[PDB]
Amino acid sequence: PFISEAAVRGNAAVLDYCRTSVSALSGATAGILGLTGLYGFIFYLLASVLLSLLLILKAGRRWNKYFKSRRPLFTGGLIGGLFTYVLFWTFLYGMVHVY
Amino acid sequence: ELLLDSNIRLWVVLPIVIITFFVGMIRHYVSILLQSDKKLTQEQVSDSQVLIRSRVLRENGKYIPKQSFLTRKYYFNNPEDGFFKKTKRKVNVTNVLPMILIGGWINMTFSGFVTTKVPFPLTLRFKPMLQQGIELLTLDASWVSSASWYFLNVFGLRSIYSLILGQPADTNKAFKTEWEALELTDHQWALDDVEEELMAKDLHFEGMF
Amino acid sequence: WTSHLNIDTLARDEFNLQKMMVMVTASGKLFGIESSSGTILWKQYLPNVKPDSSFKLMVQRTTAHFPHPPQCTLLVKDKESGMSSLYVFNPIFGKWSQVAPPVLKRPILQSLLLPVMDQDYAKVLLLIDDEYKVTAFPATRNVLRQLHELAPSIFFYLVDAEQGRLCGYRLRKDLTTELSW
Amino acid sequence: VTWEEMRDKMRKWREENSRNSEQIVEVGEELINEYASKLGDDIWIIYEQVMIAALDYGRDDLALFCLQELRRQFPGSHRVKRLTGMRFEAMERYDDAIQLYDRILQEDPTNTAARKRKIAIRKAQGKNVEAIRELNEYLEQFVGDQEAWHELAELYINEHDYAKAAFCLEELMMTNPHNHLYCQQYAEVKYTQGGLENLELSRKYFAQALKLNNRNMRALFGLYMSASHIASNPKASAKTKKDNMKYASWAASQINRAYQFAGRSKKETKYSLKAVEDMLE
Amino acid sequence: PSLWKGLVGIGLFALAHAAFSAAQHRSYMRLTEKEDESLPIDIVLQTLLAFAVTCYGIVHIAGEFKDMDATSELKNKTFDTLRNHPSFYVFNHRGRVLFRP
Amino acid sequence: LIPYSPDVQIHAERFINYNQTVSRMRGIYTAPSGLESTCLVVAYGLDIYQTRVYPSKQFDVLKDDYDYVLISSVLFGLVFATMITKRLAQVKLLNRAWR
Repeated sequence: PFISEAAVRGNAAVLDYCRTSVSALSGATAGILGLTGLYGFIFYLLASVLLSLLLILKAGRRWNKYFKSRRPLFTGGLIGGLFTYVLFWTFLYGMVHVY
Repeated sequence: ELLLDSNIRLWVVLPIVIITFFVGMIRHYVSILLQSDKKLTQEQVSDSQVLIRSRVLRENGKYIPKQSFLTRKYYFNNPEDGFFKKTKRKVNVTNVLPMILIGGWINMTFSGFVTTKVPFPLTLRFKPMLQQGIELLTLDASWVSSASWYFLNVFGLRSIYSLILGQPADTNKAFKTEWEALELTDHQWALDDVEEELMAKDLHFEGMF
Repeated sequence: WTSHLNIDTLARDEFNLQKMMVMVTASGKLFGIESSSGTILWKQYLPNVKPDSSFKLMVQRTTAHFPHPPQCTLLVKDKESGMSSLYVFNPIFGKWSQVAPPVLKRPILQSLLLPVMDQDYAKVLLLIDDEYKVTAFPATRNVLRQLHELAPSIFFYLVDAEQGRLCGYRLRKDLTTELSW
Repeated sequence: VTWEEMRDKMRKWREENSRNSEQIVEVGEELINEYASKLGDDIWIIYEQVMIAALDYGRDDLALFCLQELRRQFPGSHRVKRLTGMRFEAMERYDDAIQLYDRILQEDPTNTAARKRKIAIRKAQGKNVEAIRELNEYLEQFVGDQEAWHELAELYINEHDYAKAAFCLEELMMTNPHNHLYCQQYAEVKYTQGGLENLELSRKYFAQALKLNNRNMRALFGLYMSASHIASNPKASAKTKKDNMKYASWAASQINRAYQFAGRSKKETKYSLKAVEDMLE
Repeated sequence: PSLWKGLVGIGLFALAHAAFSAAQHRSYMRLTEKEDESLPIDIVLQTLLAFAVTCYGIVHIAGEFKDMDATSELKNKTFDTLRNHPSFYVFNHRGRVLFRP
Repeated sequence: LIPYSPDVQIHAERFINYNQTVSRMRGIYTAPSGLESTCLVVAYGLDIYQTRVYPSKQFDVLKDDYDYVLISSVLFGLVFATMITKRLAQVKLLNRAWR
């Protein structure tokens, strides 16, 4: 009925925080394991799936009071997360496997 | 699989990260310091607030009774004694250039050697771009110079910046923009059936404590 | 790390730009010179070497294997008598390795260093006699098996410049050679 | 308690416009000395909140103390000048205040706090006939001020001009349609204003307030008393009459349940026996 | 509880230790020139466990959500905290003559 | 590809031994040198000469003219600039809020 913007922006900020942190962690993990080529861009999708599962478990049942729809829990920050994932992937690879 | 010296990792890989991080923080703080200063006219803020009032009237007018909404819309859209009709008035490159300059300077000062290898393969056509400081035409395109590392960091730290950090118009033309949109609005009372909706269930007294 | 707060102490650096040059001279003298500065770290003398012999230096085992010492081989053939001799030594210190090389009873025509390694990580060396019988070094049971299973892939070629001949022999399973081309 | 809790308390008592001046100054006087070093740029908003509260508490021994430490850190600031004007007005010096506010309005003509303190004196001097006009002029200049739009409703209700107070409460309900209090106070204004032409709106709004906040009891009592008043009206038709006698019974079936849960909460006192004898009438 | 921060800290420490272990193994494999080039599953398990624990921890330390319905934040408000306007305050009431004249 | 020129000119700037001439040369030995850009060269004739040759100008080591002081000063010129601009922005925002 009446939606408070100060709450939807807080929820979007929490989602973006989760996304930016999981993307960096996944870049670091892919750089550590030495994954390369396609096995890094597949690990990124597996990590996004894990993050979406954790977000669904955090919202839990009666999530409709938190989000108007469950789409941001899946698509939220895919590209802005992929860029940071590539950066941290390159960093941890070129600092663990190279040198 | 080349073998690079740890001195490269300690003086070209990490310093580039530090540079591209702290210069971004500096750019943010400088954008804050030079935020804005615009001419504020009392008539401008008055007409802006009147436009916001008309917008919330044509948007949330379905909550007040019908008669008050008719009086307001009449006072606003009246050909005579109406505000919109009667009252007539008498009327980034700079953000992205420092990043390009720093990229050019980093290319100039850190040229002549391989910096790191991106774990995903790239096509050979980009060899003169990622390997500006190298004369080898046989080395793989995955091995990049320092400028490519700096640009990768510039594009990858934008989303990290959000973690460490917190993250009137032409009146003579504006009046018509609201007049033409308000002339087509009608009242749709939402309280015409609120009693029956409330009688459908009981009150949520649970949690009064 | 917390605690930190010559010929024996010589070790490999990072870039691997400093190596030990094992030089052989015609007077029968072997030297070990460090490549960084040029100081002779060890010397060795092979007595009864003639001025016009034919030398061949083969690195069998490197220093990458920590328990096993490095090992170099030198095949020196006397020009007049034809009798060739194998000298195995430690290219870092110069002491003759206690592994007795075989007594080559026949004049050696040529040699060949295979990438095949024994269980001791020693790249096998095959020497073809004048009677065209092949002698393997080290001739252990593992190398014998690895040659019995890899024989028809080994080919020797000898070039006689006085007659202008170029013969090529194939290694059989029992260390015998058959004329191929 | 720790200072990290006193700061949260002083922030909560500032987000909501509370006026518990005694409890505010009792915590502010400590934070001025006992924990001044634990918080940095948070001390200025605390100074402003404590000065205005000590003024209500009638203690100028702390008002000027918090005023000079704000005049020093912010020399010539317009907020501190407004604080000085409010202190003048609290010390019965209504003469220098108008001059100070006219001097403030000539430097920044967009200033509004001076415009509001210029009518605060009229409300304090009793010239409500002049205060309402000077506030209506300001509203005509600065529309959308949801504080002056409520002060105008208050002034009109005190002036018994219930007709024009509804025009302000409507401007307030259009901007905060999710606020049940603005619905309840509009229902009360419509109830006090007239008869069938206004009770028909008061009954709707006392129910809309309940729908927006099911824990509201003032809206419940208002709905009951507005349904009964339309049921007991001569110009009320039989349809409206029976619908109102249904609404009243439906509201009474919940008033007692609220009071029943209340009396159940207090094992000693029983409140259900108090309102039920009234609902049967 | 507020112990999620320590959880993500231990996870990040384990991840850094796994990175150092992978660096050591890569140095060893480039020293001996082996054709296997397979990371030890011992350090791979540690990397995966540390990543999972750290991600699950930062999912919790990110902060809780808030209801979208505005009618939920004003459910505890009262008219005693809405009538007061800090701009139109007047000081000629009885509190001045009663409390500390 | 350069057009065919039969004269393969000898330029003194190409001599890998400036004036350390090796009289009566008899052999040149080359070793891979561990890196990927340097070759260990040992020319043995009457005199023995040992050096390193970079056919591609040592593309995998840090420069010798590397200005350590320059970047070690720019790092501080950025850290302290951040540290003063943070407080400048905070004070400017405080002054703006309190007018």
